[PDB]
Amino acid sequence: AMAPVPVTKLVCDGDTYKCTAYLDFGDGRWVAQWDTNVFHTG
Amino acid sequence: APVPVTKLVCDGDTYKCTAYLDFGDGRWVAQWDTNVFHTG
Amino acid sequence: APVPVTKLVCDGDTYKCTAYLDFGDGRWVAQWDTNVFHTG
Ligand SMILES: CC(=O)N[C@@H]1[C@@H](O)[C@H](O[C@@H]2O[C@H](CO)[C@@H](O[C@@H]3O[C@H](CO[C@H]4O[C@H](CO)[C@@H](O)[C@H](O)[C@@H]4O[C@@H]4O[C@H](CO)[C@@H](O)[C@H](O)[C@H]4NC(C)=O)[C@@H](O)[C@H](O)[C@@H]3O)[C@H](O)[C@H]2NC(C)=O)[C@@H](CO[C@@H]2O[C@@H](C)[C@@H](O)[C@@H](O)[C@@H]2O)O[C@H]1N=[N+]=[N-]
Ligand SMILES: CCCCCC(=O)CC(=O)O
Repeated sequence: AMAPVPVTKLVCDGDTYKCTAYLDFGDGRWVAQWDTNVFHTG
Repeated sequence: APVPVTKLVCDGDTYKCTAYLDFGDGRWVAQWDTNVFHTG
Repeated sequence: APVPVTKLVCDGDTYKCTAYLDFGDGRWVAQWDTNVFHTG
């Protein structure tokens, strides 16, 4: 299965509550993006 | 309980990300639904 | 606003992944629900 492609770089955003995974595919501008919780620990 | 992710992949046909875990035989994964799209 | 990840872990007891973020005092995380399982 060649469909799953590596993630080049993972970032997350506490304003939008999303993480964005840049993908090793095509022109470089495809991303995976999902909803996340974000909070300060301790 | 939390274990390191050794590798992360995402799939634009199934719309999932799969994280390979550093645990046991090396064949455990975490997997979640994701959006996938082209930016710009 | 998107910041880098310094460590990525997942947990098969709590069914979450956690990404420690490079921001502020260093204690901020992103955390989301995931499936976890052994393949094979
Ligand atoms: C002999 C031995 O030590 N064996 C080890 C195993 O015990 C261990 O497996 C984990 O074991 C614990 C019990 O000790 C399990 O915890 C229980 O889980 C049940 C079921 O949980 C599901 O359903 C409940 C209620 O409906 C939900 O709240 C849960 O989230 C979960 O449901 C899942 O939720 C996700 C996220 O939303 C969904 O994607 C998913 O589809 C959904 N699944 C289903 C079927 O609905 C719960 O009722 C009990 O109260 C209790 O919490 C735990 O489930 C089980 N984990 C797994 C992944 O099977 C394994 C794995 O070890 C763990 O994961 C590793 C990656 C690592 O992080 C390790 O540190 C963790 O402890 O290891 C065995 N030994 N080995 N190898
Ligand atoms: C922690 C590794 C367990 C590996 C699972 C096996 O199938 C046994 C081996 O070949 O060693």
